[PDB]
Amino acid sequence: EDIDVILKKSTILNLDINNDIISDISGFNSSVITYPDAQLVPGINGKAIHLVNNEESEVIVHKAMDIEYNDMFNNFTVSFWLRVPKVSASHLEQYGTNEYSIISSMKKHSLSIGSGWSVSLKGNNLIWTLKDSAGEVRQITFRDLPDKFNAYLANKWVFITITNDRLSSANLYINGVLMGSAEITGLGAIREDNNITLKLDRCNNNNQYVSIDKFRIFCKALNPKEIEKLYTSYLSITFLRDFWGNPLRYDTEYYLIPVASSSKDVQLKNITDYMYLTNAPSYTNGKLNIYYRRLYNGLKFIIKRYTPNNEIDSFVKSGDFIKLYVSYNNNEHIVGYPKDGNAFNNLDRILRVGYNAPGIPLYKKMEAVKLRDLKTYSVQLKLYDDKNASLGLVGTHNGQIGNDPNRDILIASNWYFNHLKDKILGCDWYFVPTDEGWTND
Ligand SMILES: OC[C@H]1O[C@@H](O)[C@H](O)[C@@H](O)[C@H]1O
Repeated sequence: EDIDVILKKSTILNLDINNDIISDISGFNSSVITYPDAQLVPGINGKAIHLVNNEESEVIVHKAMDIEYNDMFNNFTVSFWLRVPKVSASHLEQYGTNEYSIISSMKKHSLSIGSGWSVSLKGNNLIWTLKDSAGEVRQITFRDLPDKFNAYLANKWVFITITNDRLSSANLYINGVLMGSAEITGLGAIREDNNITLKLDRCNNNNQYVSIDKFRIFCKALNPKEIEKLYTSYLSITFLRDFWGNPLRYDTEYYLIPVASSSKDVQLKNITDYMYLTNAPSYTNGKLNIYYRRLYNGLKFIIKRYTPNNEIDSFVKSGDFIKLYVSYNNNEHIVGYPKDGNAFNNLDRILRVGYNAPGIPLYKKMEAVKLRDLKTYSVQLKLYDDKNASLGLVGTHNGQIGNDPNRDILIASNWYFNHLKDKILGCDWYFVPTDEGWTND
């Protein structure tokens, strides 16, 4: 069959946000109740749900009769995009042994004691737990990667999927890749609450928050192929993304980091001069087992709309023509390539910032595109001259200018169009904005 048909046909619950309202679009009409303090924020493909730590911040799903008892004995899969802020080193020391649910089908203020399932967080652990009638429990404890730049519970949108085969195991997938599992034989009936609660439950950190989107339940244990297509079905390729996975926007500051050399920052030699790579400083914590390259150092860039022509959108679409500026000291300096400007061997054109030589054409029309690496939150940039001929993709070239030190210098080159299939490529960029979910320790 199709992966599309069985994904759709096994869907039993599907939360979608339309017209700023949250409802189940599965076909089963489970009623959804949004409390006053459940917030809506930018998501993966539309808006997403945002929960803070108070009793008014919650979204409840009252299961339709027809799907009431679907996970009592049968196989099921839960899927959703998740965004959790990077945990501070102090919060790992304070609340690191504090386990709190964020999504659950279990009861608590009656006397039941939670037969059912739950998605919970505990420091830098993602935990799936299933509990049956007898109080027997099975758990998957996923321990996140220690390098926070590449971790899954460190402020980027990530796609979670947990399948449960009652005859074998429960499997936890992150961005389509199997990352944890537990044998679930020995469990009896799951006799859970009639409501599925999205809420922070028993979290001691008053400032904790999480974002969730596309919460979906399937009536089967999905296989790896189905999971992969499902994951990729949300990655709409028209709207560019920032480093966190949210929509890239015009008129906002972004730090640039080259995807192929993620430990480097971008730096300016000078006004009217060139840009080059530098090593980012990093944070390490042996005791808590966490480390990362620090963010927010090095140049800030702004993307401006190159023309209006009708509808003005605040999001940048692939193919949009733009003007790129370096945002320095409250001033903004255009990035471009002067007519016969310095280049490496008549072909890697050296980019210049705020160049203004009298009488010399300065080419600065760029096109923001998504030409490769779909799952990665990165962007490519193409420069044009005034005959609308391609001057190349923005990348870096190793070399020296005058008597300066050898450096990886920012350039525009048509040479990258011959290598778009490579696994790793020098013309891919991450656009990083400052965010409350990531503060350096
Ligand atoms: O804002 C909407 C966008 O429309 C595109 O046509 C244009 O190339 C962009 O620069 C921007 O204006």
